[PDB]
Parts: sequence; structure tokens; C-alpha cells
Amino acid sequence: GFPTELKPGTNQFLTTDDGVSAPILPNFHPTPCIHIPGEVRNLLELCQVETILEVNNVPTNATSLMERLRFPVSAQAGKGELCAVFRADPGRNGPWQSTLLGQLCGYYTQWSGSLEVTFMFTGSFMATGKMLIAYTPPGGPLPKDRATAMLGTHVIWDFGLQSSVTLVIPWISNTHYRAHARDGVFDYYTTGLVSIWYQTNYVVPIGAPNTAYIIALAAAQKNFTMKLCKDASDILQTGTIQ
Amino acid sequence: GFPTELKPGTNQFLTTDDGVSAPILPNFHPTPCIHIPGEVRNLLELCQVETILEVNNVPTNATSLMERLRFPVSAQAGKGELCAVFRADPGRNGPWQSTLLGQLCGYYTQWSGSLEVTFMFTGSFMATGKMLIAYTPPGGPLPKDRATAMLGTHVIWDFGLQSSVTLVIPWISNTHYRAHARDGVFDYYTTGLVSIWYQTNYVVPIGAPNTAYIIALAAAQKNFTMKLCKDASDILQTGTIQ
Amino acid sequence: GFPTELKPGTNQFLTTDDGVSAPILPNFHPTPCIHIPGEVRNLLELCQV
Amino acid sequence: SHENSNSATEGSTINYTTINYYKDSYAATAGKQSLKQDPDKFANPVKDIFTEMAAPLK
Amino acid sequence: SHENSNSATEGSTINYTTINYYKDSYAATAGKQSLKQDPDKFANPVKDIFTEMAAPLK
Amino acid sequence: GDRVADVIESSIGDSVSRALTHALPAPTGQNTQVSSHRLDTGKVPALQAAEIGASSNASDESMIETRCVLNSHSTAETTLDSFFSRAGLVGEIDLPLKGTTNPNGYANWDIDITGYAQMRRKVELFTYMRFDAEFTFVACTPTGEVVPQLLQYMFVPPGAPKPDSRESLAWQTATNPSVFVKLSDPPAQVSVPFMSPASAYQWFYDGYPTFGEHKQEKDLEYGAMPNNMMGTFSVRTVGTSKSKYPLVVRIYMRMKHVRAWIPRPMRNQNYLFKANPNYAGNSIKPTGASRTAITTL
Amino acid sequence: EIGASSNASDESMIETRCVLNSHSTAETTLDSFFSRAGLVGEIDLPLKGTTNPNGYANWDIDITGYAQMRRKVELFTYMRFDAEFTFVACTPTGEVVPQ
Amino acid sequence: LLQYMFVPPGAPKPDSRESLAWQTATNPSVFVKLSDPPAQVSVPFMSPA
Amino acid sequence: SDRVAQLTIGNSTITTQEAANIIVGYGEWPSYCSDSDATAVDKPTRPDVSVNRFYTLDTKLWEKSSKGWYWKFPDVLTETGVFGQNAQFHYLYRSGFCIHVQCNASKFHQGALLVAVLPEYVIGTVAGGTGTEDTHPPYKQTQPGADGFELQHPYVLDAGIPISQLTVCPHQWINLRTNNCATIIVPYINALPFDSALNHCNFGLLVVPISPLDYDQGATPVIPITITLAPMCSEFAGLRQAVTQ
Ligand SMILES: Cc1nc(-c2ccc(OCCCCCN3CCN(c4ccnc(N)c4)C3=O)cc2)no1
Ligand SMILES: Cc1nc(-c2ccc(OCCCCCN3CCN(c4ccnc(N)c4)C3=O)cc2)no1
Repeated sequence: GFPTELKPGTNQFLTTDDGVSAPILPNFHPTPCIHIPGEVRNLLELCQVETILEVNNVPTNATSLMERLRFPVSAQAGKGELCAVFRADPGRNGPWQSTLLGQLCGYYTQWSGSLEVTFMFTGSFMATGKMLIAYTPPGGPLPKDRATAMLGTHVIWDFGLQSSVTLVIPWISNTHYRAHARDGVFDYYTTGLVSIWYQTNYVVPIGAPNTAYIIALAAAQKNFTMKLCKDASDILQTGTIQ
Repeated sequence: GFPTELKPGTNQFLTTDDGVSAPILPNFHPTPCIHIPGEVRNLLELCQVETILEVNNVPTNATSLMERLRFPVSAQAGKGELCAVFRADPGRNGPWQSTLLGQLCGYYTQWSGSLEVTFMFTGSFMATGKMLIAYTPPGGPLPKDRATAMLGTHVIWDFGLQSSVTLVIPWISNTHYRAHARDGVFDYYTTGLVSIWYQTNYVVPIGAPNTAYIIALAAAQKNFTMKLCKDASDILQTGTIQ
Repeated sequence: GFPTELKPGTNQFLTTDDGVSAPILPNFHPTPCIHIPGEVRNLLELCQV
Repeated sequence: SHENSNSATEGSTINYTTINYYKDSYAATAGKQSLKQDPDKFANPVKDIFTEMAAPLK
Repeated sequence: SHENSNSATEGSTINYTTINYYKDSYAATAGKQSLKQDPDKFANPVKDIFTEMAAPLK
Repeated sequence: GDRVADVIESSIGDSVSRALTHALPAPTGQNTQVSSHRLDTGKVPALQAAEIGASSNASDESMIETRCVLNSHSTAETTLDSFFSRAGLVGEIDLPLKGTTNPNGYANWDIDITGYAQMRRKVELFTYMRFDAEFTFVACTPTGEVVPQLLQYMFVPPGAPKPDSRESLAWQTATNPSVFVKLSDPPAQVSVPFMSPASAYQWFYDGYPTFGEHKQEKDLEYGAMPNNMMGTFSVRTVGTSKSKYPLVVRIYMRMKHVRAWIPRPMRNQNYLFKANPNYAGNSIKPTGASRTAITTL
Repeated sequence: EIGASSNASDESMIETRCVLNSHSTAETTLDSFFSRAGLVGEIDLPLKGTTNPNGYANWDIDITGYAQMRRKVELFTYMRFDAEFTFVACTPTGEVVPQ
Repeated sequence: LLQYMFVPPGAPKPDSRESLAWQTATNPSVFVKLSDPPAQVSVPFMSPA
Repeated sequence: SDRVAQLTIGNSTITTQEAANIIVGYGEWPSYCSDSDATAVDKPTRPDVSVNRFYTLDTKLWEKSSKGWYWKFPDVLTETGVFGQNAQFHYLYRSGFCIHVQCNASKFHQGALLVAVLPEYVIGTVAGGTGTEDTHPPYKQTQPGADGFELQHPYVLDAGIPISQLTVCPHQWINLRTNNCATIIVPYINALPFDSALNHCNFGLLVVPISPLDYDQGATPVIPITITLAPMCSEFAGLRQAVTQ
């Protein structure tokens, strides 16, 4: 016959080998496809969708788990004081695991693009206030006061009819891509910090509540990408699913 | 199916086989490439670069190792006397191992082309002298006097503003190529000898030092080539790199 | 993959088989050839001597 | 290729290129898909869209 | 070949010829490179070049 | 509006690399031309000045009398593919029956070429490298004997769960790749892309990865860039019980589609550690050999 | 409250530069996300035990028994796909036998 | 299992079975088993002459 | 023409009479980053005068028993001028450098230096001397400052690599009979378009005497060595609070 010569890589099963395999059912024509609403051709259509962020991830007990969803803001003196902080690292353990973005970056190592964090105020209509949201890029320590976080990327928002504001976390990196971060030498790929502050105060008249709640909503922008697919750490199985 | 017939050379792993192998990560697009200064497409760009030559390879102790770099010249009677000698064999053990040329001829058996050896004088401005550099081709013994090395390829240099001179070791061989040389029958591929002499003297006035130093700089020309790659003798490992 | 079917005459070394074999030294260009007197292309040039 | 249109994607509005030997196209390779998106199906599905600059509620 | 430009050399100013079967070009052969040089990048990188015959320092 | 003049004539915003040089072809060595004798002043190629830090330019033609020579000697085997695309050992993984290293039938190996010095000293000539690759796996008992045993491999990228046992759940390999293979079969062999976030693998990083007060107890992270730690390579004997046979696994790397930058010197002292250029100080051997007299061979 | 995502961008919030992005979106597709083999079943044929000692075994075709692959598909509800099964036989020690 | 290694001139000859010359980074080599067919490779004209 | 030279960038200026030609490291000039190579979206700042000028570091001494020195760039300028007070604020950095070295002497002195530029010059310790004891170099030997740090084993450059092959890099000599200075220009050498200025240290200048200084009594023994340098095409990005280290 025709001379052949078997090279290495022979009689091996590589799982990710896009090759041809034999069929079992010849002349099998399957059922046609009707129009079903909601066809999704790529995962980036989902990573551009806001999902609630758990900044208030202090509780653990099963009764107070819904408290993770929102953090309060109350009335204070007016010294310009701290309310909350969190990192801008999606793939890292933290608030970002509640998202559909932070769970789709578990199946992908590296990431890129700009991020966006939208806040919303569930207070009373007759209330007022202003806040100073900030983004402190890598290298710099956690700000101690409001006059230090100000020197970075920051946004100021007045409570009003439009009950929301968008902070935008642009792409500031020496690298084009970022593998996920953790304590060690992989803090070379840390994103930064968010650090919320009071600009004036939380003012409210007689008759209304003294405390309110803020809800957050994390997502991505149109320049987000991911690559080098893998398997996640969370394997939701103890023994045998029976 | 299609008749085949497995010939010999089957189920073998030849390391130098330029063949196709299966991938693991499909649709993987890597990071783009920015402009990095210093792209080198071939090793001959480096073999044409001067690097210091250790003619003075007598010392061994770790304090006087920098003395290998340069040999002296002092004041003498004026009889035409010997200063230094060395071979023109790069791949052979000797002065030429300090070079980037003599270390890239360890990864290649055969060589060709013309060589070049540049000298430089680190003496005082108010000093003078002349020297007789020579190249004694194969066959001939080491010259005993200055009136015997003269009969070969030689250069004469006056100390002055231009603080350097270039000796050129042309390609004199029965063979087009030369495998490396050593004691035995492989002295059929010996290059020759260099043999430096005094033409007049080392003259210097009152106030200046009596002894100076000369530095050498070995390299290649544009007709150098190498082939039949291999592995070197110097394997820089005792046990396990841990 | 592409279906094959190994026929007999398989995993055999016939000495007189003019076939292809793998190399060891890629991009190896040997030494050129000068003119040497006495090139003989066939043995009948000698049997006529 | 004079094969059958047995594959699952027969009826999609994208184009593939594949490699096959058997007559049944569900034995072919996955191949390359057409690169497209539609985030406004999940992010901005509203009836009356609004402008970036101008505020939504008016 | 209707394959992808996944290789590392995508973006170089030299030409290769290769042999491949899978759709991913980093599985291709090494091949032949384009034979070029630039020793003046490492040997004579000076600003104001000088002539062979005429002495440098003047 | 740019109405001032120092803004119009400004050199700011120049994305162009002024290159003095330009590459040229050279499929063969240079053909030596003919020359004759010259007895002129001024013209003087021998006298150079090396303080400038440029190499010589004198040639055979301008120093002596030469002949015409039509050189056909190729320069194709000094390229980088023809110099690097030659497999070599990069790792070893032991799976013995009863010992102390890896007795429980599994082993994790941290992907790092810098453990054998034939291949390390070739790459450490350069600083930045951009290359695909082709690994190859050779399994065998210590005697070289070949045994009927099944084996599994699994590329564990960064951020993924490292397996801690032979009967673990990380071996389902739904998203990670894997290679089942036997020993009765030939060697396994697969291809690899350029997997870094950066644009090149730098074998030399002069810096620290993180910010902080760099104390002495955190000096072990000098020379560590995580843009080269491309993950982990796991392997185990498939089953629920222990195996009947010891095993050893050897890993060979073959580089292809190479680009390199930044020539720099070459090691002359023995290697000791990984990710660390340290040398023995009381045992500084010279770069090469030695003799007794400069005036004598 | 409308239930639509934001539309603010880097350009309209801060000062940016021009950036010509060449980062592909090809590895986030579904074939490049799902076409990666994984374990879906196990069938034991032991000598003497209690499960299947008589040299035969029936397995009910169901992917939902291992959670690496179940949690990928349970992101979606309706799926239409061909498939490619692969069978790996071995004794408990991994040994290979002529059977 | 068996290993072969072409040692050109000027290269370190191995002196033992557990030596470092067997890494074969730059030299060629041929791993092969006995259960497999004969090994077989091609050779150029390697002389200086 | 080739001897006399002048160097005017910024408010500052340098003259020299007995010099040599100028070197361009790895055959090309500095540049600002392209919109294709770059990845960050924020608009940089480009002062163009306050940073791109000649700074003078410190003045060493060259005895007869001297061994060598090195300096890490751009660590030398992280506490000096509007350059340093930008590099602490920002996180990302890009620049080139011009590097000028001084050493004068009369026509009775003799010696030679080697002024080389090596990218990614990691420092390696001696492993306790025996070889087994793993150690690491301290912080004041990897970022020693503007005051420089002296070598102990210059034949191997304290990294297992010879000095005989350091000429393959951008090199110059100072032979006191011929010249009295060395001018080297360098582009930005890194795989990444931007990178930090405090952690990373892109290259190291070396100054090693090969032929030792020598003279006769009655002559001036103090033979200093001064190091001058200028940033060029400097960019910055990622503004925030100042970080010393
Ligand atoms: C199925 C299956 N897939 C695989 C499979 C396994 C591994 C793979 O990655 C191979 C990447 C090679 C990485 C090579 N580099 C680059 C830089 N560098 C170092 C290391 C230490 N120090 C320094 N300073 C630099 C190093 O070592 C791919 C595929 N095999 O099984
Ligand atoms: C010869 C020979 N042929 C074969 C051969 C064997 C089996 C084959 O069918 C493979 C079909 C895969 C079916 C995959 N799905 C779809 C839905 N679904 C479930 C399951 C449980 N619960 C829910 N909610 C959904 C599930 O599991 C084909 C061929 N092998 O040997």
C-alpha cells in the first residue's frame, strides 16, 4: 500500500482536539428549529449586564444573608468620613463573586478592558446628600482621609431624581492582559481600590427615616475580553450526586 | 479504508524533526507585539562584535583574575625581543574562550572566514613606541627571533593619537571549512600563531610611568560562517539546580 | 481521522527499498564540489579497460 | 462535499468551514463560528431608547 | 489554508512557508526564515559614521 | 486652538522610531574581491579608535593583497529556529511506589525550563523571547522497562484548583485540557502557544513584583515576574487503588516560531538555584583555561 | 429602575487617548467554551461485589452527575448540540489487560 | 527503552549512564523501543572537504 | 568635528573638547508610545522641559586599587526634581536617557574605563561561599540610590557573567591619553509599553577600570569620576497619592 510512518502524538486522546469521529445513526435528520427568544452567541453579551454587588459581605448566618446586598448611609457630623471600601479585582475572592462577571472570569484566566460600577439610592424623596466616589490605582496604599483619595479618579453625585450614578474603572496597566490576583507575587496584577466618602452630609427633614440604603451594580464595558479558558476553583460537589 | 503500509522509522522520536503536533488551546490569540529595541535575526550579528581577549591567562587566584584582560609593555634595550604569543584557534582552549565568538563556536563544529584581532594601548600620551605584530601560518614552528616571524603576514604600528591597530587573520586553508582543533591528528585544522615583537623600543620622558598596558579585542569579519550545530563541552551544572 | 487499513508488508525492513527517511540536521548545506579528475558514472567504463 | 444537512446548525444565519469524511455532517468538526454580538438584547431592551447625554427621565 | 493567525510571528516583516493540518497556526512547522542581518546595530551604532580609509578622529 | 509657536514646532507626539540602520539580505558569506598594493598617505584603514565603542572595519582587501573568491557558504544554520528548534530536557516527575517525594500516585510540577543548564545557557544569551513550543513526554520505569499502565496529564493554569490527591474532583478536566496515554504507546506530544500577558518571556527581571517596605524576610521575591509563571502540570496513575509499577516521566521542550532580543553575556560559573543568578564565591573558576607564560604556549 | 444597563463610557467621564484594540473575542464563543471534553459517567464491571457482578451493566444516559460540566450547561436553559463520546477502559490499578 | 545520540567532533563524550551529556539539547537523538520497528534516519555529506 | 561636542537639552548645556563620537544604544532613538502598542486609555502628561534635562548625581574617586561601580536607572532620579515628584504620584512610566561621564587627567596619567549599559542586570549573591547556603541580595544593593554601589567581584560582574563580553552591549572606554568622557544615548528597553519607576529597574550603568590608574609623585592624586544624565521623551500615567516606595 501507500507508505506511511507513524509519528509521535499517536494513540493519544487530547480532550481539546477538534477532529472527526465516526457516526452511529446514518441518514438521521433531526428535528427542525423554531424561533426561541434569547439566543446568545457569545458570553460578552452577559458580561455587559449589571448584577448586584455584595459590598456588605460581613454577615454569615442564614437569616441575614440578604443584608449583603445593600450598605447604609446615615447622618453624620460633616468631617468628610469613610463609609465603605472594596477592590476592583473581579476574579479575586470578595464582593465580585456575586456577579455573573466574576463567575465567568473563573472559567478564563486573563482579562482586559474597562469596568463600570453603578450605585443606586433607596432612600426617601425628601432626603439630600452628596458623596465622593474614588478609584485609587495600584501601588498606592488605602487612603486614610478624604483629601487623599481625591487625588485619583473620582466622581461626585447629588441625590435627586436620577437615583443612580456610574463610576467607571478605566484600564490602567503596564500589561495588555491581567491574570487573576491573590496574596503573593500575583499582586503584580491588582486592579486597585474603591473608597467612598461623604462630601457634605446626609440631610433629611422631620418625619422621614434617619437611615437609608445604597445598592450597587457591577458590570463591564465594551472593551472587556477574556482568554485561556480553564476550570474554576468552586466545584460544587462533595461525594456522589445520586 | 485506504491501504497503508507502515515503513521503518515508525514510532520514533527524533528531536530535530520539524513536524506537526496537536494543540491544546483552540482559538487562542496571543498578545500583540510592540517594538522592542534589539531584535537579532541571526548569530553572525554577534560574532562580528569585538570582545576582550585574555592573552594574559597565567593567573588563577580570584583576586588577580582581572589581570587576564591586559598584558604590559615596558622599556627594553632594543634588540627586537619577544613580548607575547597566542594561537589563532577560536574553538580551542585558550585566550579565545573569553569571547562571544569562541563560545558560539562551541555550539557549532566547523568554521570558515577571516578573523580580526584589534589591540589598544592604555599608556600615557607622552609615550612612544613601535611594535611588529605577525601571523605565522600553519606548518611553521614558533619563531625564535624577530627576523623570522617577519617573513609572514605582519603589521607595524606607531603609538599615537589613533590608539589602536587591527591585525587581520585571513583565510589560509586547503579546506573550505575547519572542524575544531586539539592535540592529536586534529592539528590538521590548526590556524597558526600570533607573535608580537618590539621594532624600536618603549620610550617615555621624565615624570611618566615606565610601564604601560595593552588591551586586545577579538572578533570576526563578514565572511565568517559556522555549521553542524552540536552541544558544548562546558555543562555548567554539578548536581541538581534546586 | 482519515480511514486507513494496514496491508501486509508492514513493519518490515527491505534493504533495497528506495524510500524516504527522516533527517537529523536541518538547514545543513554541505561543502561545494570542485572539479576532481576521473568521474565515473557507470561501471561499463571500466569493463572496457 | 456531496453530504447530508444533518447538522444541528442547519438553519442558522452564520457560516462555518469544516473538515469531514463520512456522509453525515454531525460527524464534522466544530470549526470557526461567525463573530457577532447583541448586548442590547439583555442590557437595553427598552421600547423607547434614550440618549447617553440627555437624562432618561423627562 | 483557512486557518487562524495565532502564531507568534504574526506581525513580523519576513515570509515563511509551512505545513499544517489543524486550524491553529501555532501547531504549524518552524519552516524556513528569511535570511537577513544588521551588524551595524551592534558593531557601528554611532551617530556620525566615518570612512574606512580616513581616520575617525579629526 | 494651537496658536502659539512652541506648540507647532514641538517634537511631542512622535510614535516613530528613528532607525539609523536597516536590515539587508545575506544568504551567503561575502565574496572577497581583488586588491593590489597602495602606497598613499591619508588613507589608513588599520588605525582605528576603539574608545568610540564600535567595531573595526578593516578588511582583507585593504591590508594585504587578495584574490577573487566567490563564496557560496550559506548562513542558514546560524538562525534562531535552526539553533533553538532542537529538543532538550526541561523536567522530571517521579511517581514511585513507596518513598518520600510522591508516593500517593500523583505529582505536581511547576512549569519552569530553568533546571537544566544545556537549555538554560542557550536562552540566557538573550533576555526577551517570544516563542511557541512543542512538549514531548517519555514515560518509563527506572530500568527503562515498558509496562501496561494508563496515565493522565492535566494542564493546570494559574488560578485553578491544584489537585491534592489521586481520587480528586479536579481530574474531571471539563475546561482544562488533558492527555490520556499509555506507556505501550509512543511518546505523547502536543503544541503550545505564547501564553503570556506581556509581549515576551524575559528570563531576567531586575525588580520586585509588589509594593511595600521590602524587609529581609521578603527578599525571596527578587527576580519574580508573574508574567512567566505559566502554571502547573499535573500527572497521575488512573484508578482507585495504587499501582503495581514505579514510573518516571521526562519532559522535552522544542521551540519554534522564535523571536529574540537583547544579546547579553553568557554564564561561566556553575548554576546553583532557580530564578536566581547566584554563584559560588570561594570557587570562582576562570572563564577558561590557563598556562605558565605569556611568551610561550 | 428601568432595568437597563448603563451607557456611560471612558470618553464621556474622563480624558482618554486613542487606543487601537486588537484583542480578539473568539475564545468566549460557545464552541470555544463547551467543546472541551469532561466526565459524565462511570460504569463498573467488577468480579464479585454487589453492583454489577454478572458481567453486564446498564447506564441511564444523563450528563447531570458531575458538577464541572453540569454547572456550565445550567447557565443556559435550552441547548441544541451534537456530541462526541469517548470511552476509557481500565482496571482499578490503571493496568491494561487483553479483554 | 533505548536512547541514541550523535556526538559530533569536539563534543563531550558521555562517561556513564547517568551523565549530563544525555540532555541532548543541541545534539540530535533518537528514543526508540524494541517492540517498535527498526529506527531509521537520513544523513547529509558532513565533511569539510 | 568628531572631538568637540555640545549637548543642549532643557535649560542646561554641556561642553567638551577631547571627546569621541556619540553612541545610540541598540541602533535607534527614543520615542513616545504609539496608539497601537499602548493599552491604557488615560491621557498622559508630557512636561518636555522640567524633566528632560541634565541631572548630576555624585562624584566618586578613582584610586589605584579600585574595582568598579554600578548605578541602577531610573532609580537614581526618584528623589530629584519635578521628575521624581511626578514618578511618586503616578504609577506608569516611560522614558529614554542620555548618559554622559566625566573623568579628566593630564598627559602623564594612564588608565582605561569601560562604560557599559546592560538591561535587566540582576544581582546575585555568593551563596554563602560554599554554594549550598541560599541567600538573596538586600534592598540597598538592588536600589542603592544615587550614591551608587561598589562591586566586590567584578570579573563576573556579581552575576556569573564575564566582563570580557560586556562590549556586545552599548559600551565606551575612557583612555586618558585619548579622551575624557563618554556619551551614550539609550531608548526605552522593556517588553511592556509602560512600567513602574520604583519597583522595576530597567538597566544598570557600569564603570569598571581594566588598566589601572597610575602616575608619579608630585602629580595630582585625586582623579574624580562624575556621572551626568538626562531623561528624554518622558511620559507618566495613573495619577494618585505620592508613594515613596
Ligand atoms: C495536555 C498538556 N498540556 C501541556 C502543557 C504544559 C505546559 C505548557 O506551558 C509551557 C510554557 C513554557 C514556559 C517557558 N518559560 C518562559 C519563561 N520561563 C521562566 C521560568 C523560570 N524563571 C524564569 N526567569 C523564566 C519559562 O520557563 C503548555 C502545555 N502538557 O500537557
Ligand atoms: C455505539 C454507542 N453509541 C453510543 C451513544 C450513547 C449515548 C448517546 O446519547 C448521548 C445523548 C446525550 C444526552 C445529553 N442530555 C440532554 C438532556 N439531558 C438531561 C439529563 C438529565 N436531566 C436533564 N434535565 C437533562 C442529558 O443528559 C449517543 C450515542 N455510545 O455507544
